[PDB]
Amino acid sequence: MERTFIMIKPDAIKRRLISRIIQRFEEKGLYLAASKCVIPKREVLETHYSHLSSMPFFSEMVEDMMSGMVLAMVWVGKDAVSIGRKLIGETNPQAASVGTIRGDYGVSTGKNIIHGSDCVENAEKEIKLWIGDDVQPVSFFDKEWIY
Amino acid sequence: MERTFIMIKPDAIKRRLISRIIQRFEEKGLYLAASKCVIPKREVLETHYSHLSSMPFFSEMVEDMMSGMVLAMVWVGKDAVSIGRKLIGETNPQAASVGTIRGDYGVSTGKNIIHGSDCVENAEKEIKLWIGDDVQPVSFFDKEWIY
Repeated sequence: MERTFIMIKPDAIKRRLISRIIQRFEEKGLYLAASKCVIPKREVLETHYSHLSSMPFFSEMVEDMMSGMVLAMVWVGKDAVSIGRKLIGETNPQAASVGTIRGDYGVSTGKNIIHGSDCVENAEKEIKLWIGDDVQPVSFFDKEWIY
Repeated sequence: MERTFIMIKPDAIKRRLISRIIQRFEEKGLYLAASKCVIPKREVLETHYSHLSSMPFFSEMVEDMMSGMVLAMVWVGKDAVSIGRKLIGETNPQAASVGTIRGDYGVSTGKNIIHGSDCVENAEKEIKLWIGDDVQPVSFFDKEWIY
């Protein structure tokens, strides 16, 4: 099925939001397929956010993502990308709906808790960038109860 | 600080217990240092359970442990091995105290949710077997409030 790249940002790790974030994805029915703790490298962040290279404060946005360990994941399932974006909420947590990850826990645009892919093309690039080309297939153990 | 190896067994993944399990460790104050999604290989399992190789249930245990993805983790902190053991509870879920992972979620000894290292010696052996030689130092971000 479709897959998406979900990364818990360094400050959300430090706020101990890991279980609360994973609950949203796991209760929605998506399948965890990969997981990795990483201290992000500057070069990898610049590639991840290459579409942002022209924007004001690009350097600061990269620096913020370098301040500590992230939890990088792949979640799989029907409409995974759109589903993840909806669970996460608007870029700016003030605009995100209550009940979303950013709406419930987030305060600023720079520390907005989590990254999720915005489209299938970017998900594939991000997965290969952060995780690798050999993410192994997982069993859709309860597919019949969800679809 | 001390490290322990914590692995969510495949049936617990299928029961969607990931967030509830991580919650116990995260709220207790231990630090996540490594995370990997793995479909276990036979030779790995045969090494890990080498002390059980004469038992009549051995092949079944290996098959069950190969029946899906496991989530393998390292958690770090003062007394992390003993702390993880207590959070998890006794091997037989019917002997485990209510409030433990096994006591709250587990019914049978075979499908007892999770594995955690029994001592520091085994934790080190287990991390090297399942994760690798190079787990990076973790930032103890809220150490002064806990330890």
